[PDB]
Formats: sequence, structure tokens, C-alpha cells
Amino acid sequence: MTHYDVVVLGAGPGGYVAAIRAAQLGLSTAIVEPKYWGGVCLNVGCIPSKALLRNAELVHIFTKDAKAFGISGEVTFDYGIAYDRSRKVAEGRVAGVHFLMKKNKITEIHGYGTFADANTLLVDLNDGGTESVTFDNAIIATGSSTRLVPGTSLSANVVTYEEQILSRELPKSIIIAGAGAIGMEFGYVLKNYGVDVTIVEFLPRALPNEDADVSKEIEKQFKKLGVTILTATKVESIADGGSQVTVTVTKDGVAQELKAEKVLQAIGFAPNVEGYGLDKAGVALTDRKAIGVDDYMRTNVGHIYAIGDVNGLLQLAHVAEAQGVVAAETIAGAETLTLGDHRMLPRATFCQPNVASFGLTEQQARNEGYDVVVAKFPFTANAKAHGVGDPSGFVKLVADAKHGELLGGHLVGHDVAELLPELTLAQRWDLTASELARNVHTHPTMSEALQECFHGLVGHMINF
Amino acid sequence: THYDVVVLGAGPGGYVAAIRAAQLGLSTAIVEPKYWGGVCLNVGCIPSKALLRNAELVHIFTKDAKAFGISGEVTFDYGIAYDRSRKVAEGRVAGVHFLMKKNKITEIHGYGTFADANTLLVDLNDGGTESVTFDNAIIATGSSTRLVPGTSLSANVVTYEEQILSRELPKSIIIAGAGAIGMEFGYVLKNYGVDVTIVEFLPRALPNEDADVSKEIEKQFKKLGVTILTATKVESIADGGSQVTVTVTKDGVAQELKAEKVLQAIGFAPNVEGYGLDKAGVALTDRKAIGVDDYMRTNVGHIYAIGDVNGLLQLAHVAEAQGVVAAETIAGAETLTLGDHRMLPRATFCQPNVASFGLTEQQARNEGYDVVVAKFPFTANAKAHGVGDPSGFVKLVADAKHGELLGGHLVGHDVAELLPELTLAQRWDLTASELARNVHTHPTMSEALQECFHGLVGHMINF
Ligand SMILES: Cc1cc2nc3c(=O)[nH]c(=O)nc-3n(C[C@H](O)[C@H](O)[C@H](O)COP(=O)(O)OP(=O)(O)OC[C@H]3O[C@@H](n4cnc5c(N)ncnc54)[C@H](O)[C@@H]3O)c2cc1C
Ligand SMILES: Cc1cc2nc3c(=O)[nH]c(=O)nc-3n(C[C@H](O)[C@H](O)[C@H](O)COP(=O)(O)OP(=O)(O)OC[C@H]3O[C@@H](n4cnc5c(N)ncnc54)[C@H](O)[C@@H]3O)c2cc1C
Ligand SMILES: COc1ccc(C(=O)N2CCC3(CC2)C(=O)N(CC(=O)NCCc2ccc(Cl)cc2Cl)CN3c2ccccc2)c(OC)c1
Ligand SMILES: COc1ccc(C(=O)N2CCC3(CC2)C(=O)N(CC(=O)NCCc2ccc(Cl)cc2Cl)CN3c2ccccc2)c(OC)c1
Repeated sequence: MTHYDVVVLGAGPGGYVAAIRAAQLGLSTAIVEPKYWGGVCLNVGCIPSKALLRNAELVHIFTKDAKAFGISGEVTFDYGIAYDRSRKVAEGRVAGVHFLMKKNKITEIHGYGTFADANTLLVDLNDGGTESVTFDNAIIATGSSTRLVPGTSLSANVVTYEEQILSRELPKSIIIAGAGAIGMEFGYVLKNYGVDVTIVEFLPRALPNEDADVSKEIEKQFKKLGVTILTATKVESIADGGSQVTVTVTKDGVAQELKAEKVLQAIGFAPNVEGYGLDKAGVALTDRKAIGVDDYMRTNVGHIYAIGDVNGLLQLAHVAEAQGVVAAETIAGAETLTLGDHRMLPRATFCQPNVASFGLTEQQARNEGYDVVVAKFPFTANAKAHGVGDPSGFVKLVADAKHGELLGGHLVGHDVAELLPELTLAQRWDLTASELARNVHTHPTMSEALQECFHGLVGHMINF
Repeated sequence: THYDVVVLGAGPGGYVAAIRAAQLGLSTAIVEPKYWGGVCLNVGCIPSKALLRNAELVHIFTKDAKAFGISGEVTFDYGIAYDRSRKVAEGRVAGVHFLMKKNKITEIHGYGTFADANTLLVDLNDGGTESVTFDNAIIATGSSTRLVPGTSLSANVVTYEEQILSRELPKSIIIAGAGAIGMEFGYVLKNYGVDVTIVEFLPRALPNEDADVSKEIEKQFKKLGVTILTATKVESIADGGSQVTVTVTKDGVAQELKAEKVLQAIGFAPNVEGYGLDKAGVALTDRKAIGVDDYMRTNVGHIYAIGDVNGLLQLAHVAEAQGVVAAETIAGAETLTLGDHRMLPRATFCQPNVASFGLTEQQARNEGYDVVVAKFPFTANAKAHGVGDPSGFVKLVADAKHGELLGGHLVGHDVAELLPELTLAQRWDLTASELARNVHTHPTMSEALQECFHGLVGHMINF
């Protein structure tokens, strides 16, 4: 039985990064993955996803603003090509992971890991073999799986993001359950490629986790794009009759049946917690069936850590990575910085215009008891926005009055996902609106919209 | 007719300074005879970025139609691009007037000439002539095009003004000056099928940037089809009606260049003559730019100078910032000096963009710092690949003492938007170690910055 200082389960964004950090800190490392090196993100998530969003974005432009941009000529778009490009990008990143594992002398174990003890891991190698490994520390980065609508099930026409993302051919129509980022993005792409799209969301607003002002704007954008979004509507059942699928939904005691060629299941993702002997390791779960964890990613078992979607704190790639680093550094006894309140971490939805936020929404900060101060700046008043051809959206900043400290940021606009860094940095290192308003922003850029809010937070904006 | 503050010029610096002044309860009056919003909003910034956007789409299609599964025969009409640039421009200019009324700032439509240290003589556009006194004055007269020594303007030898206000495009053009402005025109024109040749006296293009950036940008422009001649000196320009002949010197040998039009954009001199700066007693510097202290305060106590006229960093956001400092200093409000202007951000908007701040690698080494460099290529960035352009890189320069930043230099798809975090950190003493802990959303270009931070602190992770 080979023995490693550290052993990681799962090669996703969190796993492969936690191994890299471990290796750097001089820790004998081995990573166990049976299928996805780079996990969901690099294989059938983040990576292929954002490549497709880019193709859809172009179709959107060369279709609605072609004339406004002085572009003429009848052009067509082949989704097949978009599909092929997303797979190549995926292949590239995946090949890059192995390079990193190699560069860092990280041992690769190709199979499925199952805890047989708090320090022993039995593996079912992909080539039929079997090998057990011991370890002083273990990092569980097993990820999550798509949660299905209760009672429903997968089939030829009822699928998860996986079967859909790996589909080179597009259906005529589709019904998406869940108005979260994942659901909205597939909607943006598909709709732009000519697919009939209807998105159902139990909650009252699309992207319910975002600030209220953001949900409204985005819903207005999608309705215009031609996508039908039904909020406060419950998906009762899903029936795949082959030639088509029938989904029944209810709202205010009144039911109606929706029908389409396919239906995508995307209401949530449950942490992968069963099937690999967590019980034999003694790792406890939370009431939401997620691996319980502390500020240093430690489970109820001192030497066993849990990172990534599997802990369900913030199911995003950058978070997984970050937690991976924290787990690694803590094991090696090196200097680290707990992520702290995960609500403060940044997040983005990549439909166009983007959605980027961090921290608390206006209403949450209100309920939390802060002396809420708000500054909203519309992009219709931003030079760069008008120059790019998309002056919609806005920048909404939430802060506390006492010292002008940032509580949260909520943005909707062209590629606004790249404007968050400044906000989170200031929030983390006690920089207030006063210090923020003194940062000169290049002209003309979307980032100037952040400068204005800083001013409208400290007092009154200048160009407004 | 007296005011607490009087602003000369209504460009980015003047009109923003007037707003701030007004906000501080100061009676304010601004004098402008032609361009409300100045160069920037009328014939600079605003229309320029609009045209650059159009040219980008032409590029995106031409260069990558196939790669994106976009097939078909499309054609682009510059005239329409032109039309939109004017509309976007007129929109902003109208915005200037709106803010002037909203802040009860008085508009004076004429040219201002100093008579005293507190008196301005105004030649009204209507033909009349009036006088105005003030306790404080802000000079935001901008700059003008500096012509190549011994040459002059003519039918086919123009400045950025004529060129940018031209709805029709030439078949060929020669550009004098490989600065951002010239490079941007080269980008636009080339994408629209114009033969483009850019002549630069200095050995590199974008000579003010970091050498690695100059090298990288020159490569992409050559791939675009733009001919750039560096270490080449423009000797003379002969407008012959049909074709313009530009005599140049490269490698101690004289050769001729020919095109229909020639754009003069090697530099811009601060507007300092013709309006009585001497009557007011304001002193100019060796380079003939109004001298100012860290508060935009000239040798004349109650007289300030902001924008291009002081030549510190000729950019609109710089112009706006100094105006705020001036207005606050005048009212005696809470203010913060801009500090070392070299530490201010700047971006060139060709595609890919160029974005930087602080010192170049060579400058930091020359300054005597304990240079530490971390460079990350976008070929390793998921977002860059998704975008369809993994070219470019992020190059950060820091001092090894505590890991304080000295400069940032990048080239990549819309990198101009990525500077905020860097200038903020350098401004409030946040070192590499602090910056290395800021989480960046995935997948974004900003992640490249994140890797560089780790590189400075020790080892990157995804490279
Ligand atoms: C369509 C889609 C788009 C997305 N877009 C984004 C985006 O733009 N940005 C973002 O930040 N996030 C995005 N996400 C979410 C992101 O993919 C996840 O947050 C991230 O993959 C979680 O990383 P992880 O390492 O925790 O787990 P995963 O990437 O899920 O990897 C876990 C790995 O563990 C392996 N494993 C499981 N059990 C075992 C075992 N017992 N033994 C060995 N190996 C095991 C699995 O095979 C799997 O490959 C997206 C998700 C989807 C579905
Ligand atoms: C083609 C081009 C593109 C550019 N693009 C950018 C860009 O993308 N980003 C950027 O940051 N910068 C850009 N610039 C530079 C930017 O335009 C200048 O830095 C900025 O305009 C300077 O502002 P200012 O207020 O100092 O002066 P200006 O905007 O030049 O305004 C000076 C004003 O003063 C008036 N004036 C002069 N003398 C008198 C007098 N005696 N009495 C009354 N009024 C007077 C003038 O009529 C004029 O309107 C660009 C420049 C050009 C030429
Ligand atoms: C483009 O990349 C993507 C892909 C997915 C999402 C998304 O919709 N998420 C992930 C983040 C989310 C909500 C769901 C989360 O998992 N968190 C916890 C959470 O919401 N709770 C889930 C935990 C849970 C609940 C019940 C049960 Cl039974 C189990 C579990 Cl584990 C916080 N959070 C979020 C918060 C604010 C704004 C935006 C997002 C996303 O959103 C921007 C971007
Ligand atoms: C897309 O927006 C634009 C439009 C113009 C420029 C540009 O070419 N500039 C302005 C900044 C500049 C160099 C010239 C400057 O004015 N500086 C001072 C300066 O050089 N002083 C010149 C003033 C002057 C000129 C002529 C005369 Cl006769 C006197 C004086 Cl005082 C430094 N500097 C700079 C540019 C890039 C990286 C680092 C620094 C630009 O550049 C990014 C972007």
C-alpha cells in the first residue's frame, strides 16, 4: 500500500488545485479521479459553456444590430461549429491539468476511490485493477450532481446539463426547469440559435439569488430576446412521450401543460456524498446532505477536509479552488486566510449582458440591520457602454453609512463580470467608499460606472 | 460680473472642475467658444471608441467568421459607422449642457483672454465683448497638434480632427506617430480596407509602453496588414494633390513614401499662447506647458491649470481628476493629491487593448528598485480562449522589499477594464501578498492578474 502525506479525491477545479498547492508546500500527493480530469468545470461545465456563450453572443449581434452597425449581407450560423470549438477548448484545459500534475510531481491514480478507514482508501482502477492507499490527510473534492425534480427522472428527452452541453445538434424547442445561472445561460445560447425556449422557476424571480433590481432587468432582457420565463410556477411532473415531452406546471391552483422536444433539469445540484464510504471514515453530513465543514475546510474528522461543490457553500469553480488552497495550506501548517463569509465571494452569470455581484443585496443588508446607503448608476450614462452598442444595465452598490464600507455590489451590463476585482479587494482590506472614490479609472471604460457609485456613495456623483 | 471661480475651456477637465466647484457652493462660470465637452467628447474619445468598436466587428467577422461557424457574404459601410459616432458624440455633448444647468453653472459662449490676475476679457461668439472678474481661475485650455518640424497642414495633410470628421475614407494613408492615437486610426482604417503605413521616429511603437508591449502590439498590427516603420524620421511632407509624398530617413538613407492622405499625430502641445497668460503672470515650463504643483496650482496662487495644458498626462480621466483636485483645493475641502502621475492608468483601444500604469520593467530597474516580475499569458486563461482570442499577456512589476507594485502592463481582449484593482492596490499600499488573496470570478480575464499576484508572492498555480 502506497502512502502519501496527502491524497485528494476528485480531479475537479478544487481537487487538482489543492493537490498543486500541497505539492508546492512539499507534500507527497496523489489525486484520485475515475472520469473527469478538470472535473465538471473543464469538461462539461465552465469551459465549454463560456465558449458557446461567446458564439451565441455573436449570433445575437450579427442579427439584431447588424444594420445599426452598418453590416449587410445574409449570413447563417452553424451551431455544429460552435459545438466543435467548445470541445476543443475543453480538451485544451484538460490536457493542461495533466501537465500541471506532472510539473508538480503529483501522483495520478485513475479510478474510483472509496474510504475503507479514516486513513485508508480503496481504489477501483479503471483498468480493472485494485489498489489501496494510506494517508495522513485527505481532501474530499467529490463535487455535486444535478438534482432532479422530485418524482421525475432522466430519459432520452429529459436531460441534465451534461447530455445537453455535449449535444452537437439542437432541438426545435425546450423547457428548462430552474432560472438559475446555469438555466439562464443555456436559454441565452439555445434561443439565439433559433430554439424555442421556456424557463420555469418555482421562486418569484429569475436568478433569485441576485438582488431584486438585477432579476427584473435580466427578465426584461430575456423577454425581449424572445425567451419565455414563468416565475412562481411549480413543475409538477415531467412526461417523456418520445416524440415530445409533456411537463405539467401549477401556479395559483391553475394548472397548464407545456410541451417541447426536450426538457433540461437544472433546479439545483446536490453534493456527491453517497457511494464511496464516507461513513467508514466517520465524516458527518449537514441536514442538507452536504459535507459539514469549518472555516479551514476541515470535516468532523481532523485530517479529512471537504472542498468544492461537495460542501455546498458556494458551488462555483473559483470558490472550489480557493477552498482547495485553504485546505492545503492548513494541512502544511503554512500561512493562510480563511475565506470568511462566503456571501462576500464574487459570482457571475455569463449571458450577455452579464450579471456580476458579490456580498449582500440591498434588502439583505436592510434585514441584517446595517445603515444601508445605496448608489445606482445606469450605463445609459456611460461613454464606453454607448460606444460598444449596449448602454443597458447598471451598477448598484450597497454600503454602510458609518464609514462607507462596502456590503455588496450588483451589476448588469456588457461583460461586467470583469469589474468585480476592485470591489472584493476593497471589501476584504477595509477600504471604504472614501478611498475607493480616489481611484482614477481609465476613460472610456465600463469601470467608470464604479467610480460614479463610489461618489454617489460618499456624497453626490459628478457626471450625474 | 464677478465669480468665485472661472473656468477656461469646457473639455473633460473644465466642465468637471466646474461641477465640483459648484457642488462646493462656489459661484462658477465656464467659458468655451467652440467645443463643449472639449476635444474628447466632440472629436476625440467618444466618437473614436465608437469607430473602434465598429472596426472590431469588421475584424471579428473577416478574421474569424469561419472559426465561429458564421458563413455568408457580408459588407461593411464605414459611412454608417461614421454616422453612429457622431450620434454618440452629440449625446455626450448634450449631457455636458445638462449638468451645467443642473449645477447652476454659468455658460459663457466666447473666447477668454486674461487682462489681469483676476480679470478675463471675453470675445463673445455673437460679436460682443465683455469683462469678468474672479477670485479663483482654472485653466483647462487643452492642447493642439504638434506638426512635424518644417511641415504644414493642407488639403491632404490633416490632423485627427479632419480625419475623424471625414465620412469618406481614402484608399491609402500614412500616419506620422506610432502613439496610441495614430495606432488607433491605423486599426480602424486598416479594418475598413485602407492601405495603412505608420511612421515612428523612435525604435518601438507605443514608445511610452513597456518594451514587451511594444513588441507584441507591433506583431499583431503586422498580421493585420499594417506596415509600421520604426526608428524612421519624417523629413518632409509634400502634398501633390493626387498623392502625398513623405520623404523619410531610415538607417541613414532617404526614401519616399506615397499615399492619398497623411495624418499628423506625433504629439500635442499645451495651448499656451494667444490668451494673455503673461497678463496674469502664469509661468510655463521648459517644455512650454503651464507649470503646476501637486494641486494644479500655478505660480499664481489663485490660478490653477488642469488637463492637457499642463502636459503631465494628456488623457481625459487625468483631466477630470485634476479638475476635482483644483476645485477642492480652491474651496479648501477634503482632497488627495493625484501623486506620481506615472502611476496613473492608460489604455490604447485597438483590439486587443493595451492597458498599463506605473513604471515599465526597465524604468523600475533604472529607478533602482529591487524589481520582481511576474508575466502570465492569456493562452493559459479559460476566458481568453472562450472569447476567441488567447493572445496577449499580463505583466506586473513590483519591488522585492514588501512586494509593493510599481507597474502593470498588459495587452489582450478588452484589458483596459482590468486596471482598477491594480491602481487601487498601489494607491493604498496593498502588496502582492494582500492582492494574492483576492478571489477572482471564473472564468474571467481578471484571473490572469490573480496568477501574476501569486507569481510575485512565490509560485503561480495554473502555470
Ligand atoms: C453547465 C455548467 C456551467 C458552469 N459554469 C460555471 C462557471 O462559469 N463558473 C464557475 O465558477 N462555476 C461554473 N459551474 C460550476 C463548476 O463547474 C463547479 O462549481 C466546479 O466544477 C466544482 O468543482 P469541484 O472540484 O468541487 O468538483 P467537480 O468539478 O464536480 O469534480 C469532482 C470530481 O470528483 C470525481 N469524483 C467523485 N467522487 C469520486 C470518488 N469517490 N473517487 C474519485 N473521484 C471522485 C468526479 O468524477 C468529478 O470529476 C458550472 C456548472 C455547470 C454544470
Ligand atoms: C483622436 C483622439 C482620441 C482620444 N481618445 C482618448 C481616449 O480614449 N481616452 C482618453 O483618456 N483621452 C483620449 N484623448 C485625449 C483627450 O481627448 C484629452 O486628454 C482631453 O480632451 C484633455 O482634456 P482638457 O479638458 O484638458 O482639454 P480639451 O478637451 O482639449 O478642451 C480644451 C477646451 O478649451 C477651449 N479653450 C482653449 N483656449 C481657450 C480660451 N482662451 N478661452 C476659452 N476656451 C478655450 C477649447 O475650445 C477646448 O474646447 C484623445 C485625443 C484625440 C485627439
Ligand atoms: C456561470 O456560473 C454559475 C453556475 C451556477 C450558479 C448558481 O446558480 N448557483 C451556484 C452559486 C449559489 C446558487 C446556485 C450556491 O451554490 N450557493 C449556496 C446556495 O444557494 N445554497 C445551496 C446549498 C444547498 C441547499 C439545499 C440542499 Cl437540500 C443542499 C445544498 Cl448543498 C450560493 N450561490 C449564490 C448566492 C448569491 C448570488 C448568486 C449565487 C451561478 O450563480 C451566480 C453561476
Ligand atoms: C486611447 O487614449 C489615448 C490617447 C492618447 C495617448 C497618448 O499617446 N498620450 C497621452 C499619455 C502620454 C503620452 C501621449 C502623456 O501625455 N504623458 C506625458 C508626456 O509624455 N508629456 C507630454 C506633454 C507635452 C507634449 C509636447 C510639448 Cl511641445 C510639450 C509637452 Cl509638456 C505620458 N503618457 C504615457 C502613455 C502611455 C504609457 C505611459 C505614459 C494614449 O496613451 C496611452 C491614450
